[PDB]
Amino acid sequence: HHHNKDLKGLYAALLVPFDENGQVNEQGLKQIAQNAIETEELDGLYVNGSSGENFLLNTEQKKQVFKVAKEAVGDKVKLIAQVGSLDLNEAIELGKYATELGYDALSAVTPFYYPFTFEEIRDYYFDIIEATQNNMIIYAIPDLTGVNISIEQFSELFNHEKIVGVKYTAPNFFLLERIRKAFPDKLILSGFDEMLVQATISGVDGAIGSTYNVNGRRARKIFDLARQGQIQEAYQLQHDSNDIIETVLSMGIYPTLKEILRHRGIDAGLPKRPFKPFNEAHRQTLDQLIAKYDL
Amino acid sequence: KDLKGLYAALLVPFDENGQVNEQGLKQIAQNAIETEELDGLYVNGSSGENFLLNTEQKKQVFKVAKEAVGDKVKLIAQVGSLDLNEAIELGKYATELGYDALSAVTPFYYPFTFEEIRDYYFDIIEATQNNMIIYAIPDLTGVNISIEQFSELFNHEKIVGVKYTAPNFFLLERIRKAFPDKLILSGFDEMLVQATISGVDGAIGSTYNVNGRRARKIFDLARQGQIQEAYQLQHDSNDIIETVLSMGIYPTLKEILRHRGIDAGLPKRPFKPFNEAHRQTLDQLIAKYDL
Amino acid sequence: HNKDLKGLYAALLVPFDENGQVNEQGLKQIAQNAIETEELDGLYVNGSSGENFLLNTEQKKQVFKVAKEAVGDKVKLIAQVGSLDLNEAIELGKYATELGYDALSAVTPFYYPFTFEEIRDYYFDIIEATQNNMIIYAIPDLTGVNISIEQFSELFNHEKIVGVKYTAPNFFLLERIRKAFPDKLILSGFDEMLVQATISGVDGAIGSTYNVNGRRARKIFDLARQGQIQEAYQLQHDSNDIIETVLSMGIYPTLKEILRHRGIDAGLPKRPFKPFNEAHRQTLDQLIAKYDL
Amino acid sequence: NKDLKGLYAALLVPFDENGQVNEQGLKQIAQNAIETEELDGLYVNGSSGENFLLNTEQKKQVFKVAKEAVGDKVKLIAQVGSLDLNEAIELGKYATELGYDALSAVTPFYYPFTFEEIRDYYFDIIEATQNNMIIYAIPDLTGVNISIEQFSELFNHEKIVGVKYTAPNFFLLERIRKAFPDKLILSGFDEMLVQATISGVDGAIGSTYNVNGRRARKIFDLARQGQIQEAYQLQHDSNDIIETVLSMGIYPTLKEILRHRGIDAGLPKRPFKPFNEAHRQTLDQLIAKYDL
Repeated sequence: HHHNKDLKGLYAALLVPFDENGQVNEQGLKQIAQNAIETEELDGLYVNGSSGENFLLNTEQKKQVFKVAKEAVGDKVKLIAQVGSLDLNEAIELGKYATELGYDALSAVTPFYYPFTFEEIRDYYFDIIEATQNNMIIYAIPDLTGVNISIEQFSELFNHEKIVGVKYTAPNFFLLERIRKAFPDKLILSGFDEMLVQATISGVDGAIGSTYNVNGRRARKIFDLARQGQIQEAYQLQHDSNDIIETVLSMGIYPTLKEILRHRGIDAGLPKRPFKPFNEAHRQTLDQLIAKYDL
Repeated sequence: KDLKGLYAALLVPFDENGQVNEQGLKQIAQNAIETEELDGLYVNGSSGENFLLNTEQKKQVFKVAKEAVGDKVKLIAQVGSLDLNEAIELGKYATELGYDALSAVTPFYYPFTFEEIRDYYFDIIEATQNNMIIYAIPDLTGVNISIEQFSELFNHEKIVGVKYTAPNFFLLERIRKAFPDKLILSGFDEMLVQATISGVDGAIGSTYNVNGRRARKIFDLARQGQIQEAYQLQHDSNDIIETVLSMGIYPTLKEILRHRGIDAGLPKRPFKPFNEAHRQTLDQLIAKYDL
Repeated sequence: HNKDLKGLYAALLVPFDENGQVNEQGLKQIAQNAIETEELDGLYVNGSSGENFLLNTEQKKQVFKVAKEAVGDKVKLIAQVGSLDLNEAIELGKYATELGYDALSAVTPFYYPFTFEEIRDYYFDIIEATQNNMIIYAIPDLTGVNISIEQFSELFNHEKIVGVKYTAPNFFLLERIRKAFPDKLILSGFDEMLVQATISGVDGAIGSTYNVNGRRARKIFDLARQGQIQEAYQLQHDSNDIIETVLSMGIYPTLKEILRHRGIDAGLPKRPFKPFNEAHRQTLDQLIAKYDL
Repeated sequence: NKDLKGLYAALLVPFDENGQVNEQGLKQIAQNAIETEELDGLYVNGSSGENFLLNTEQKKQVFKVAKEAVGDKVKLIAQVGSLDLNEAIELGKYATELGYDALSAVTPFYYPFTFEEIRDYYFDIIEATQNNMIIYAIPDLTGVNISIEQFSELFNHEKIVGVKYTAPNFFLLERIRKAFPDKLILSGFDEMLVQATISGVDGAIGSTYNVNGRRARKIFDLARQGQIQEAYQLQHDSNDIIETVLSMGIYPTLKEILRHRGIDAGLPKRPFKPFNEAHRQTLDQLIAKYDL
C-alpha cells in the first residue's frame, strides 16, 4: 500500500542566495535551508530545482548547493536532488554525487530547448537511473519547457521500477485525476502552490513549492484541513496564500521570496544574473504584504 | 429565483435534414429535470448544437424547452451569436417566454477589442432588460477575459455572473474572491469536484443529461466535506466523460438517452452520427455505471 | 466556358447603417471602386472582410446580388458561403450558383472541435448540393483550424475542390502545397506578405486592403514575377505601412473611411464592431496624403 | 574587420559514444562547409552544434578546433549564449581572444525573464567581451518573442550589430528590415531562404547548408538577380531535402550525409539518438536523387 510513498510530504523548493558575481553565499544558503525545516516546519527540501536558479549554475556551484543543503539539515529530513540538465553527462555526474551524499531520491526536469522525441526523453531518464541506481522523480513543467507528457507516456515511464513518481505542475486537473487513478502506486507531488487545495482533494501525496519557504505553515494547514474534510477553511487559507503568491509573482518571485527571508534576518543576498535584484519601487507593497500576513 | 444549482446543457435531437425533432426534444428536456433531478436547463448552448442552427430553430428550441418543464425549473437562455441583431431578437423572445436569465458566449472568430466585447453584452442587456450570464469558453473561442475585464463586466448590475470553463483554477480562485456576490457556474464536467471546493454556486454541463445524479452527489458531498467520496465519484464520472469525448460527445450522449427509450435522433451535420464501431464500448459503459 | 480564376481580388467590404442593415447603394460603389478604380480581376464576396459572419441569411443574399449586379460580365466572382449552418451554407451556395458566381468558397468549420472527416464532408456536401467549384478558405488564425498536406491532398483529390484561399503564415507549408498541387489554385490572403507569396508561386491573391491599394498590389505581383524584386519589395514596404496603419485603427472601419474620402457612401461597420475613432483621423489623413489613397 | 554578409554553416559536431568531441571529425565538417559547400563562414556552438548539451570545456574545444580548421578569409561567429551568464561571458572572452569576428547569443530561456533582464544579459556580455554581438532569436525553441520595439531598444546599442532571425513571420521580418536598414539580418530558416532573400536579408545561417550550401547560394544569387522562378525551383528541391532530414532527426541525418563523403561523422550527443537504420534506404535515395 505505502509502496513508493516514502517521500510523501511538503517540500520547500530551496532558494539560493548569491553575491554580486553570481557566486553562492554558503552561510545564507545554510540559513534558508534551516528556515524551511525549523521555521516553516516542512518535511524536506527539493534542491537545485527551478526555484534555486539551478539552471543558471555551473556544475561546481550545483554540487556546492547539494553539499550545503544536506549539511544544514538533520537526518529525519527528506531530501530530493534535482539533477536534470541538458548535459546528460553532467546530470549523471550530479546524480552519482547527490546519491553518494545520501539524498533519498533524484529528480530531473524533462529535456527542453531541443524538440526531443519521446523515446529520447524516456531514455534520458533511463540513462540517469542506470548509472546512479537511485530512485527518480519526473519533473514535469510544461509551462517552462513546452514539453507535454500524455497518460500513455507516464505509463511507459512509470513502468520502470525506479521511476517512483512525478513532481506535477501541469495546470490540468482532468489530466491529474486520470494520472492519479491510472497510477495509484506512484508518488505525485504537486508543483503549483496557488492550486494546493485543488491538488490535495485530487489525492496528491504532497507538494513541492517556491512559496513554502515563506508560507509552509499555511500550506500545511491547507493540505491537512482538506484531507480532513474541512474544505471551507482550507479554501480560505488558499485565498490568503494566493494573495501572497500573486503579489510575489508580480514583483519577481525568487528575489521577492528572498527579500521576505532577509526581513527575518537571513543573509538572502542577491539573485544570479540575468535575474534582476528586487526592485525598490515594490518595497512598500512588499512590507504591507508582510505585516498583513505576518511573514 | 436565485440561479444556484445544477443545469443540463440541453442537447437537441435532429432528423436527417438537420431539423429539430420537437417530440424527442421534449423528452430530452424532461429527462434532465425528472430522471437526472437537475435544477434547470441551459438552452441553446454549445451542447445543443446551437451554433449550427438558424434563428427560427433557435426560437423553436427555446419554446419547446420552456413548454416541456415545470414552472419552477430554472431556465437560462444562451442567446449569444456573432449577429448582434439576432442575439437581441433571441434575447427578447426568450425573455418574453419567461427565461430567468440570458447568457451569451464572448463574441468570437473576429479579433474584437475588449471594448467591443463589452458593449455587445451591454447592448444585449439594454434591449432586453433581463439579467445576463457571461459564457466564457476560451478553448472554443480563443477569447480570454482577465480579472480586470471581469471587474468591468461585473460592475454592471445586470451581469449577475459567469458560466466559467477556462481550465485555470488560480484565476477561478481570484474571481471567486473578487466577486463574492456574483453567480459562478462551472462548465467543465470533468473538473466539478475541483470547481466545488473552489466555491462555484453550481454547474452547467452536457454530461449531466446522462449523469446528473452522480454530479449532484459530487457537488453535495464535496460541500458537506465528504471529499474522498466526492473524488471517487469524479473518478467514475471521468471514465464516462473520457469515453464519450473519445466517441464524439453530443451524439454519444444522445445514444445513451436513446437507450432509455428517448427519441434522441441525430446530430446536425457537419457532425457525424454515432459510429457503430463504438457501440460495444458504449454498452459496456452504460452497463458498468447503470446509465 | 469557364473563367481562369487566376488573378487579384478585392475581399469586398460592406457598408451598413446605424441598425446593421446593408447600405445597398454604397455597397454598389464599393464593388465598382474595386473593379473600375483599383483595376482588380474580381470580387471575393461575403468573406471575413465583408463582416459576413455578422450577417443573417437574407443579408448575405442581398450582398451576393448587389455585388453581382454591380460589375461587368468579365469580372471574376467568388462566393464565400462557409457557415456553421450547413443547410444555410447550401442554400447560399445554390443562390450564388444561380446568380452565376464562378466558384464557391467556404471557411473551414470552426468553434466546435470538428473532426477532419467532418470538415471534409461539409465541403463534399456543399459541392454535392450545388455542383459548383469549391475554394477551401484556410484562416487558421481566426479559426484555430489547421490543415496538413495529407489533409490538403485528400481535399484536393476532389476534382471540384479547385483550390485554396491561403492565409496561414507558414511559407514552408505553402511551398509544399505549391509543389504537391500544381494543378490547383492557390490564392494568398495575407496582403502584408504578397511579395513573398508571389515569389512562392501563388496564382493571385484575395485581400481586404486591395480595396484601397489595388494598383500597388498589382505592381508588386507583376514586378515580383518579372524579377524586378527590389522595386516589388519597396512597394511591399509602402504597402505594409498602409496595412499596419489600418490594422492599428480597426481595419474594416478604417478601410471604409478611406473609401469614404473618394466620395463613396461607406456607412458604418456592423456592431459589435465599433465605428472608426475620430482620434485616429489626423494620422489616417497623413497616410492618405502620403500614399495618395 | 569583415562585413558579415553571406552564407554560414551552423557547424555540426561529431561525438563518440561517451558524448565527447571527435576533433578529427569536427575539422572535416568545418572544411567541408568551407571547401565543398563554398560558404563564407561558420556559426559555431549554435543549436545545430548540439551546443546546449555541452559542458564549458567542450564548447571551448569546439571554438578552438573550428578556428584552427579554417583560413582567415573565413568569417566566424561564436554563439556563446547560455543560461549561465558567467559562463557566457567566459566563452565570449575565449572566442574573442581566438579571433572570432562577432559573438552571438540565444535569448535567455527556460525562466520567464522580463525584457529588461533579456536586454541586460546582452549588454553585460558586450561590456565584458567588447566584441560585436548578434542576437539569436528562435521563438520556436525558446518561447521568447522579440517585438519591433524591443529590437529597436536592443539595436540602439552600437555593439549589437544584427540578428540571426528564425521567427517564421514575414510581416515582422519586413518591418525589421525597414526599421533597421543599418543592421545585419541573417535568416535562420533554411526552408524559407528564398522568401527571406527577396525580403532583403544580408545572408543566412543554416544546418542544411553543411550538405546543400552550393544549392543555397544559387537560391540567394538567383533571387537577387531576379531569376525568381529558378531560385524557387531550387527551393523546391532544397525543401525535399529539408523535410526528409527533419523526419529522420535533422542533426544525426545531416551528419550521415557527411559520412557518405568520407567524413568521420561519429554520433550525436545523448539524449539525442543515433540515426535509425530503418531510414537508411530512404536517405540513400535522397543522397542519390539530389546528388549529396
